[PDB]
Amino acid sequence: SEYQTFFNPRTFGSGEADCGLRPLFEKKSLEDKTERELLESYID
Amino acid sequence: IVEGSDAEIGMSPWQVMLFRKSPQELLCGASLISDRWVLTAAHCLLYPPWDKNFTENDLLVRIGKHSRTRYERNIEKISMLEKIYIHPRYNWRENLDRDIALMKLKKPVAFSDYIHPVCLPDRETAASLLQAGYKGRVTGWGNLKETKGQPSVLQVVNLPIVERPVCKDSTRIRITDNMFCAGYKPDEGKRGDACEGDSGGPFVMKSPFNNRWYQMGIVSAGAGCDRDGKYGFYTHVFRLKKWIQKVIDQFGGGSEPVDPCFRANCEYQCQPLNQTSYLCVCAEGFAPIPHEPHRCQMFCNQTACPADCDPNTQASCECPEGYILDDGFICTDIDECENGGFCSGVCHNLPGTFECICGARHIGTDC
Ligand SMILES: *[C@@H]1O[C@H](CO)[C@@H](O[C@@H]2O[C@H](CO[C@@H]3O[C@H](CO)[C@@H](O)[C@H](O)[C@@H]3O)[C@@H](O[C@H]3O[C@H](CO)[C@@H](O[C@@H]4O[C@H](CO)[C@@H](O[C@@H]5O[C@H](CO)[C@@H](O[C@@H]6O[C@H](CO)[C@@H](O)[C@H](O)[C@H]6NC(C)=O)[C@H](O)[C@@H]5O)[C@H](O)[C@@H]4O)[C@H](O)[C@@H]3O)[C@H](O)[C@@H]2O)[C@H](O)[C@H]1NC(C)=O
Ligand SMILES: *C[C@@](*)(O)[C@H](CCCNC(N)=[NH2+])NC(=O)[C@@H]1CCCN1C(=O)[C@H](N)Cc1ccccc1
Ligand SMILES: *[C@@H]1O[C@H](CO)[C@@H](O)[C@H](O)[C@H]1NC(C)=O
Ligand SMILES: *[C@@H]1O[C@H](CO)[C@@H](O)[C@H](O)[C@H]1NC(C)=O
Ligand SMILES: [K+]
Ligand code: NA
Repeated sequence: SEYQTFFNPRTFGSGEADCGLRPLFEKKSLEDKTERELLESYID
Repeated sequence: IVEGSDAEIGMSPWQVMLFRKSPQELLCGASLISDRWVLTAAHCLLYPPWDKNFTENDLLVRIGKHSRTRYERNIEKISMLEKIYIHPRYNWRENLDRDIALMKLKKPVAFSDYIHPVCLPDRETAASLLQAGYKGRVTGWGNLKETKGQPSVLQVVNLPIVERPVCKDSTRIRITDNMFCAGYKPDEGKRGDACEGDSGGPFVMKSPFNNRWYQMGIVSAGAGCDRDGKYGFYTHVFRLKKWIQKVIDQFGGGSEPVDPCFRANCEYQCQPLNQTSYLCVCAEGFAPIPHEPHRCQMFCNQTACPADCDPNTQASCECPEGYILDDGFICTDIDECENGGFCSGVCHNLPGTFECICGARHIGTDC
């Protein structure tokens, strides 16, 4: 998941680098039930 | 959310509930972007036509929530606000142009399986994904219909972006580039929308390039909910990144008759004790303010207490300090130790407050 940071953690605090990855999904290689729906809208 | 469904547990761990203290009530959605910063809509905080103008002490931020109403002990976390920042060109008179606000938390929040921040998009992620017919996702605890129409659990729906000419021709309000709109069209035969109370929550898109969720918008406005040929409007996050950057850079580095009662001026009630002296007394479930004994306030020794809602009302609920509303119209104590944020030392919780043993012992204070 290549993500460059934009903010300074001195002011932003922590979290940026691992943003957007869900503990109960992405971090376990699981999909939510409707996640795919969104993927397919790009395939269009 | 109209025509959405129950969110799975852990599905939107960046979802933030804004919670008014007095009275105790859901105010809005918001989103978590780091351990210190929360994003939301400016009209949630400030909208003079509805006499809305909140300062920081008026609100709570509840994170990791799923149930609308249960106080989710050992899962949700409550954060207080250090400061609020509303966009200085926020146009509430006309448009809700730049319906955006930042909220800095007193202390960093502990992340967990349920609490975890969302990404903000860069120029390219925005460019590529913000395109008609691509779908994002919206979540919130708001109304289930335009016309209880309240969900017991966080709702979710996925909605396609709509192209400007159509958004534009759907409403007489001047649409700006700081907005976009989303939702199905009448002939598409699916339906869905944000509704009142979902404001401030994120519109998110999973990037197919790096598999991360990015907040592309903020639930902002619409006409009714789920109307045919009408479309919900969202604050265009990327467009306003300029400003986000600027506030975070600037402010982010932090963390005669004979009657003894004649004289009295009691807030609620006077009671005579002697013929020569009185006592200010208080309604059931209340007590005088220890240093301000002519004035009165809610009180609880215990782990839970009934809420003082307004009698004929079925709501308008107050709780004592250090308690929060809960299922059954009840105030339950907050556990400031499980929560974190209140005590660096060794913490013992207490009903209405806590004990912090600093390394001298503090009641309701840190070090
Ligand atoms: C109906 O009627 C009445 C009418 O008003 C009403 O209210 C009364 O209220 C008081 C409560 O006290 C007040 O509290 C309110 C807050 O609500 C506050 O506004 C106000 O300021 C008062 O504090 C009741 O009285 C109670 O209070 C006193 C004291 O709190 C208490 O007993 C006293 O104990 C003292 C010792 O602890 C004792 O005095 C000591 O004497 C020795 C020897 O002289 C001294 O020793 C040395 O002295 C030298 C100086 O010479 C110093 O150099 C040394 O250093 C001293 N030694 C030391 C060790 O320091 C001591 O210094 C002391 O002086 C004193 O004699 C008392 O016995 C008393 O027992 C009560 O608890 C009233 O009773 C009454 O209720 C009612 O409320 C109304 N109706 C109802 C239903 O209640
Ligand atoms: C503040 C939010 O809870 C709420 C979200 C509504 C989303 N609706 C749909 N269909 N997706 N926003 C509002 O209620 C805003 C705030 C002030 C009034 N308002 C409106 O959306 C009006 N219905 C229209 C409007 C009024 C004034 C300025 C702009 C738009
Ligand atoms: C909002 O409330 C504060 C606090 O009293 C006040 O200073 C300010 O003028 C108010 N602003 C608006 C726009 O109503
Ligand atoms: C809290 O309750 C205890 C006993 O349950 C009581 O004695 C005490 O006075 C209470 N607090 C107040 C301010 O009345
Ligand atoms: K407590
Ligand atoms: Na619609």
